[PDB]
Amino acid sequence: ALSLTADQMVSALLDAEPPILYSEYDPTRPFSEASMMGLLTNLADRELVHMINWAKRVPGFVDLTLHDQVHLLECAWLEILMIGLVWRSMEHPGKLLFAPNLLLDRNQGKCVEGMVEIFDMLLATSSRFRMMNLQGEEFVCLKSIILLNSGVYTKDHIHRVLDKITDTLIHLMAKAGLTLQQQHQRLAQLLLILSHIRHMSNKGMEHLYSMKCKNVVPLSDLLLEMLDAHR
Amino acid sequence: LSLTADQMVSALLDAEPPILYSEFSEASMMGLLTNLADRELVHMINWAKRVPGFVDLTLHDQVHLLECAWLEILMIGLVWRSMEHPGKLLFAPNLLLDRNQGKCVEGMVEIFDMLLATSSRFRMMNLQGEEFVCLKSIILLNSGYTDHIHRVLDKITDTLIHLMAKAGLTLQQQHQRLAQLLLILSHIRHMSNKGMEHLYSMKCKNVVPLSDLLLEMLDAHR
Amino acid sequence: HKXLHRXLQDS
Amino acid sequence: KXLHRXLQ
Ligand SMILES: C[C@]12CC[C@@H]3c4ccc(O)cc4CC[C@H]3[C@@H]1CC[C@@H]2O
Ligand SMILES: C[C@]12CC[C@@H]3c4ccc(O)cc4CC[C@H]3[C@@H]1CC[C@@H]2O
Repeated sequence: ALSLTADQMVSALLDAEPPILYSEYDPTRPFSEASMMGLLTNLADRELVHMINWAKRVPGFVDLTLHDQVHLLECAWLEILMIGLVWRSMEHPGKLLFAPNLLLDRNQGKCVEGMVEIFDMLLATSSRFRMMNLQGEEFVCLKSIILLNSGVYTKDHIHRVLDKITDTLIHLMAKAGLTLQQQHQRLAQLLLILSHIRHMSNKGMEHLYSMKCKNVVPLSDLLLEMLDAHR
Repeated sequence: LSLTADQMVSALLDAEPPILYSEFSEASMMGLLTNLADRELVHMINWAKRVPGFVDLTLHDQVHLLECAWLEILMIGLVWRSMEHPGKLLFAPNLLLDRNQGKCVEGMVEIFDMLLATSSRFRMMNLQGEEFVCLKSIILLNSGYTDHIHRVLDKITDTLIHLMAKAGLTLQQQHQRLAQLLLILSHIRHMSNKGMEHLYSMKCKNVVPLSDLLLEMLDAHR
Repeated sequence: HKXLHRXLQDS
Repeated sequence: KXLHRXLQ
């Protein structure tokens, strides 16, 4: 765990990556607000099952008590879905690749009340990734950092792992040729995006709560409890 | 901009706003807290104009960043003030509220808990004044993806690293501590989002008089 | 216990 | 609007 080298950490996280799932998109019909929310939540639900298995493969996570594992995942699940979405969407300017069969533009986001605002933030973040030329190895480090960090102040072991992931990011950047100053500058640029992902998660959680509270879409028992955790 | 690391630090220390004072029901506590926030907001604008590079942005950008960041900025200030007072929040020198006084206001204790947890974290890290003013400037410049800004942000990262090198930290320790500090900004964003929802709910109840400035800063978030 | 608590054990 | 002028 804390014993892993930088390269071993990267390989572990790369091996742990979940598959890219398909949506139930039905191209025979136009979208409604209800059918679009149904597609996205149906997708989220199936991704959550893979997320749980992925989390258990992040170094140090299964050493935590079950209660702390639950808390971290409850806190981070939507940040984790969103950073994955933004990563998948990098090579598709102006579009969000929810799934290979569900590539949506901001105009399609208007189909759901209050959703285009959140699409616009996700698209902006994807553009930021693109212009930074975010690498796959950096992405998997960031996503694991979100898992371990977002709920961590609501433990010394967690921070040791987080420190190891920092070491790993720096390792990757040095290996890619960045100067010593470029390494700390890029480390900071990448970590500051985590503040933007938190923000998007909080706005998306409020959005999903509204959709629920308006009976727009029936949420799975899992989604109801994940949403409930945010009280 | 062409500033040295130490010049940047001096600039940020000199730009610091004053520590204000306060003058209990749900209504009175919210009255004091919002009254305080309103007065602090006036000083925040003056401080922002002195963050190196900020006034070089367009007016529109300046408004946007302040509207986005103001509650994060109030909160990191609060957490900093509270750092040497375990279990308490030093809103002002004459308004030092312990954890349980947050129960006077509905929905407030959970926010108190997050602020107290952040203050603990700062204390565990032995956060320094010079680090604190760098972080607060990063919040201003970062919080509102809504090139010159990125160069100022890089300059402040350089300044944090300079401070840590000057403190004797190894390169490995510098990078670890830099990451630890910036990960705290994700938590500060979360608290601001929650606090904004809370403030909105108090407005809607129309319990507490909110200043016009405060209503506009709140409105920017919808 | 939350559904997640159980799901985390399957594994 | 206040902010706009204050900053001026
Ligand atoms: C949570 C929402 C439904 C699920 C969406 C989803 C679903 C799957 C996925 O991989 C990413 C995202 C990000 C945005 C999410 C949406 C933001 C608002 C909406 O309610
Ligand atoms: C905005 C709130 C009132 C003003 C509070 C304040 C007021 C002054 C200050 O320096 C810091 C803070 C942080 C938390 C704020 C509160 C969180 C929710 C509450 O409505």
